[PDB]
Parts: sequence; C-alpha cells; structure tokens
Amino acid sequence: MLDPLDILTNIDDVLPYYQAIFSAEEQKVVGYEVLGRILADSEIQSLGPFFLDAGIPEEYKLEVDNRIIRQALDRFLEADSDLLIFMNQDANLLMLDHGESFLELLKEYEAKGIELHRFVLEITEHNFEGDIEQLYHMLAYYRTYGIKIAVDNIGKESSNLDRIALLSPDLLKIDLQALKSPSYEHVLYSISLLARKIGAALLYEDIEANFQLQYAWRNGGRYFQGYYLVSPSETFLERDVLKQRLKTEFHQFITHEKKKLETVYEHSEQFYKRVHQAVTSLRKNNLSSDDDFIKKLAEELTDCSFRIYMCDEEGDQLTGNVFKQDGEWIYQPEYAEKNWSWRPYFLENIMRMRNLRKGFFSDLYSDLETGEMIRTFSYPMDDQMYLFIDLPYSY
Amino acid sequence: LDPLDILTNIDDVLPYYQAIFSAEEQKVVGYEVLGRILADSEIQSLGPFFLDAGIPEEYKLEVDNRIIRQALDRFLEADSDLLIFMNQDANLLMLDHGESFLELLKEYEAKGIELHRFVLEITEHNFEGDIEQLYHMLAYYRTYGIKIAVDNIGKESSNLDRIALLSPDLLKIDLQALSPSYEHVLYSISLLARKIGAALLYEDIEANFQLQYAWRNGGRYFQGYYLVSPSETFLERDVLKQRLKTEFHQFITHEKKKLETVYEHSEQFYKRVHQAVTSLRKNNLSSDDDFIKKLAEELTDCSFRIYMCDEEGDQLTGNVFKQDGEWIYQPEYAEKNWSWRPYFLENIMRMRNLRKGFFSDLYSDLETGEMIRTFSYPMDDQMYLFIDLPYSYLYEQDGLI
Ligand SMILES: [Ca+2]
Ligand SMILES: [Ca+2]
Repeated sequence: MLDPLDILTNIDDVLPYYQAIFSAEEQKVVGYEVLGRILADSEIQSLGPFFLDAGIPEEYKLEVDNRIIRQALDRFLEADSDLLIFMNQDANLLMLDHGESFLELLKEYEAKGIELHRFVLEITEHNFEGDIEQLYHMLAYYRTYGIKIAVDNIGKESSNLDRIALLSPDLLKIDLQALKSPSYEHVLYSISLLARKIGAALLYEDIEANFQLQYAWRNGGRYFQGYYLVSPSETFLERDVLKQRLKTEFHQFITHEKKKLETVYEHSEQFYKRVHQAVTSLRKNNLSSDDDFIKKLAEELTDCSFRIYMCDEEGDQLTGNVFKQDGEWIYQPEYAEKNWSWRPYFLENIMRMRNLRKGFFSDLYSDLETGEMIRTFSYPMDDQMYLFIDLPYSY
Repeated sequence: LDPLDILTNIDDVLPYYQAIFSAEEQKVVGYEVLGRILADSEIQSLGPFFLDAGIPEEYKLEVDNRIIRQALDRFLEADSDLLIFMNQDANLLMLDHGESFLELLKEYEAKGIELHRFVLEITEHNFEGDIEQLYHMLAYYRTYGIKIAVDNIGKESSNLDRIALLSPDLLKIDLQALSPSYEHVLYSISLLARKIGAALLYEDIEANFQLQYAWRNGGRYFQGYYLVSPSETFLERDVLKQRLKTEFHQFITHEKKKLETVYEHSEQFYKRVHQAVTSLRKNNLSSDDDFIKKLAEELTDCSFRIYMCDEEGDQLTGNVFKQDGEWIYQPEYAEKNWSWRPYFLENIMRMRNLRKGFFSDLYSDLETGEMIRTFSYPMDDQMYLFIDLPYSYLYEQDGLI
C-alpha cells in the first residue's frame, strides 16, 4: 500500500483517470468525473485514501489535487466542447479561502476555452463543520458564473435535507450500494419528488448491477454512473459508446412499467364494475340504515376487502366501520362522527370522484391501524356521499 | 435557577402537562409530560436543567424519575385510553440499553397502564452512539407495544434514511420554522410518512395559519400554545371540540375551493388548446415541427416551451422555446427520451384512458429554474403534446401558485 510520502516524492507520476456519466435522454456520455491516479511500481493505484486521510496537511492535498485538475482540464480543452466536468471538492478545504483560489483556476481555463457552465462541483455537505450559511453564501457566488453544484452521499451521517434544499443544488448524487430494509424505494421516490420541486436532477452512482440501473431509471434518474456502465479509464470514450445497449435496456424498463401501469388500471376498472354491481343490487332495497348496507357489502366483497365506511362531501364519516378481523367481520360504531379531510389526497379525490363520475384506487400506503400495506378504493354514490373500501394486497 | 437549587429541593418538583389534539375527533388524545419546579412562590421549567451538558447524568435521571413517577401516578387515575408522551434522550437511555427505563414502564403496566399508551419522544440527531444499536433497542421496546416518536423532524433531523430505518410511529414537526426549501422538505417527509406508516404530529403551533399548514399537510395530531398551554392538571377531553370543529370546517371549505379554481382553470385551458390545435391541424400537410411553431405563436401569451412525444416518451419534434419574448427553434431535442421523468408514463396512460388533457403540480423547470406547470394534451396517432407554462402566466391567473 501507498504511503503519502511516496506520492509527494513522485508527484510527476500522478495522472487523472475519468469515469463517464450517461444520460437517460440520449443514452450518451454527457461528461466525466475526474478521479485521482498515480503510477507507482509498474501499476496504477487510487489517491482516494490519500485525499480522505485526515492526518495529511491540507497544502499537500491541494498541491496534488492541482496537478490532477490541470492535467484533467488540459485534456478537456481538446475533447468535445459540451462535455460536463465533474470534480470532487471538499467544502472545508475550499472554504479555507472562501473558494477564491479555486475559482481563479477555473477562470483561467475559461480564457483557454472551457465555458464555466460545464463545471460540476461535487460537494459533500455533512462533512462541512463550518457555518453552513456561509458555505451556502459562497456557492451562490459560484453559480452566478454558471457553475453547477452537485451534492454527494445523500443521507449517511450528519446529512440533512433541510440544509441540502437551502443549497438549492443542481444535482443530487445518490449511491446504490445501499440496495446491495425492503422499503428503500420509498426513500428514492421521496427524494426524486423533492428534487423535482426544487429543480435538482438525480444522478445515481455506484451502479454495479442491472436491477440497480432499473431502480435508478424508474425513480427519476436523469444521469447514471457505475462499473456496470463503464469503469474509470485513462482516456475518453466514444460519446455514443453505450447508446444501443442502453436504448434496449431502457426500452425494457419502459415496457415493464407500462405493463405495470396498465395492469393496475385494468384491475381498477373491473373492481369498479364489481363494486357498482354489488352496490346497486343492494341499494334497491329497504336498508335505510347506511350502516346495514356496508355490512351487507362487506359480505358481498368478503374475499377482497378488510374495511368499509362512508363519508360526506366534507369528509365527515357518516357510518361506523365494518372491519374484517381473523376472517370475521366486526362492526365498530364508535368510528362514526370522525373527519378525514386532513388526510393527504382526501379532498382532492372527492372532487375527482365527482368530476370523473367514477371510482378508483389509491397508490400503496401503510394503514395506520393494521400497519400493513394497503390500497383504498373510492366509489361515489347518490346523494353526494362517498364510499371507501380498503383492500390488502393481491400483489 | 442553579442546578444545585433543584437537587436540594427535589421534593418541590412536579409535572405539568400539555394536551395533544386529534384531527379526527378534535379531542384530547393524550399529554406530553413536561418538567417543572416550585421555586420561591413560582413555577419554572427544568428544560435548561435537562439540556445542560455540564450536569452529570445520574442527577438528570434522579429528577427525571421524580417527575415520571408523579406523572404516571396521575395517569393511573385519568382516562384509560390516554397517550403518555415522554421526552427521553437517546444517549442517557442507551447507557444501559434502556433496561432500567423499561422496568419502570413494566412496573406501571402491573399497576394498570398497558404499554401501548406510551409514546417515547426520541431525538435521533443528538445520538452519538452507533445508530444501528439504538435502532436495535427501540425494536425491543416496540415488541411490548411501546410507541416511538422522533423529534425535530423537518429541520434539525431530516434524514429520510434514518426515518425509514427507525420506522417510527410518529414524526414531530415544529412550526416555529414558519414555498421555501423548508416546505418542500416536509412534503418529501410527508410522502414518506404515509408510505412507512408514521403519523404526523405538528408542535409549537402559536398561530392559526400554522394550524392550517399543519392540517393541510397531513397533520394527524396537534400541539402548541395556540391550542392549550401546559398546565398542572388535565382538561376535559372535548375541551376544544367545537372550536376545532369549526376551525377545521373552514380549512375543508377553503381547500375544496383552491382545488376547484385550478381544475376549472385546467378545463378552460384544455378548451383553448383543443380549439387552437384542431384549427391548425385541419387542412395542414406540414410537418409536426412546423405545427408546433404555429401553435406557440397561437399560445404565445401563456406557453414558453412546446414539444411532442410518442407513447414511449421519445420526443418527436424539436423544441420551440420562448426566450426574451422571441420564439427559437431547437432541433437538438429531437429523439430525446423522457420516460425517466416522474409521472411521465403515468400521464400517458391517463391521457389515453381519460381522453382529456390536464396540468401538473408546480415544479421547478430544469433549464430556466423558475416554477412552472406543464399541460399535457393527447393527439391523434397515439401522440402527446406538452406545453410548459411560465410563472408570468401562472402568477397573474387565479390560484395556480
Ligand atoms: Ca464524487
Ligand atoms: Ca418533546
């Protein structure tokens, strides 16, 4: 293994390697991440341990860091003009002089021909121990030159979504070693939606396998990185190196998700028919009690439902719950006179049921009482009343 | 108050209680136990005392105990279904892997407080031990029915990973913090809370607008001075029922309206677009790219980008993009794919089935960076038209922001 002294003594042997990043739009190389390499003893080894070592003085990190960047940016001057240049930069070291010296190094290469808006700067926020509002201040300055900001390692140690969103980054880098909790896609889904509202694109990294790439794609992944794509190498690659492979790999993701979306919408339709038949059959009868009715319905729909109740237009529960437990139905009258408009989507679905004049399923959510994952089916009725049915699973 | 003052007069220490209110029944669901001492003809908080890092842990637990015993003695006599919210530091609890505390709880089960009424307010970002061990221990607690609530969610603790791991029963979000970054981050936590099954409890509600924010963003439970301040005794369970019933009626009414105003707006826009498109599409043998140019001029007042895609998200045309009040044509976006975008495929099969067009929620455009909405409109030949709306049009319409 490599002692730090070994590196500073042979500083002329240090070189950048590059890892390509691929777009979901054009399935093409959109830019590269600059990584640090040294030629020691007929072999190439990473300067990672060297940059990550807290024991090594900062100037020697910057000393080396510099030659790699110069070599890397010298290379970019000659490649395609629209390539992005992703660069790892510690917040604290960058903040030693409020980023002054670094920016001048970037400014230098603008003159030499690299537009500043090609620079993506990989910052790790939870590593920062200075005043966060000051770091956020500085990056503002950077952006006013078009410089892009990417935040690393989301959700690991001191990571913080409040502090991240304040930074209002251009990119979020999410690594998927995490995928090797079954419920991690909830994490991913949540992230993308936060990212969509503040306008940060998602870059998934450390993609070592296919299922990982699929996870990336179907959870809002705009850009992609990993060994499974292309490993870091000393030179650049043909921009459309993986185009056909990704085109086909993505076609298959699309097909899957559609077969997936249609299959659930189709299922919803038939269920609406089953419910419509059941309800109108029962509703032509002398069951004035709104409560008598849902009991009958539950027996009708015994195979697929586990809870049923009715509410009015403003979310007030008109009836009490029928609840299936241990294969038997129980009547819980106490649940009458409760309001549910506070629930996400609830009011939205009321006006949807009206306008659309049909019934439908919700997405998957975790029922507050039982705890297991369920879906609710909402069905509109005569007299501006709305029926709710709770369904567990059927995969 | 010096800490010595407290330990010296430990017999003067007493719990106060703050009630917590349900959105369902607008009633008192339980109380948070808070720590107080009677010093010099007056009542003052032991907060500073529990938060002081200088004070040895034994003396914090010594006092803590006096309060919990008094508090739980009180609960033995109140209603049987009341929840008991209790502040507990992770690190002090982890000094003996929670063994002693649990035995204290176990004791009161015998005396008549079934364990599922206990909510344990933990602050995860204060923990400096191995997280997976703390997560390990709380599992044990839960297997007795003990409930777990995490504190300072939203700001100080905002780790979708940890939240997803500790898999808590409750998230406590405080609203002194009160769209900004902050409101979008609660959004993403909200979305998760419903997926992992954690109820939202909003606290530090000092005003009405705060309560409304709480309500419309998935708040199941509520706390603050604006509701009821802490006091040394319990309150009648339906103390605020009618006040909250009416205060919530007004939130419901409001939301039924902000939502209609946007759906109404969508309908008319669909008509405008339908008229424009079919006018331009009838007697035209010019290409799809030529068409969208004409359309952008048609819709010049309200659009800023227009393009078409096929059923699998491949962009059929270039873009027309309005810039500095002029329309530019961007051939480069031809043959780009967008199915990776959230909602994209979902909306294709929605446009088909429903056979109509509609707006998206508000999102931040990746190029311009301002907040926009997109309108999706289905066409003949299994093709789909998209139109990105600027803020300048959203801002001066009714309730699209
Ligand atoms: Ca990196
Ligand atoms: Ca608390």
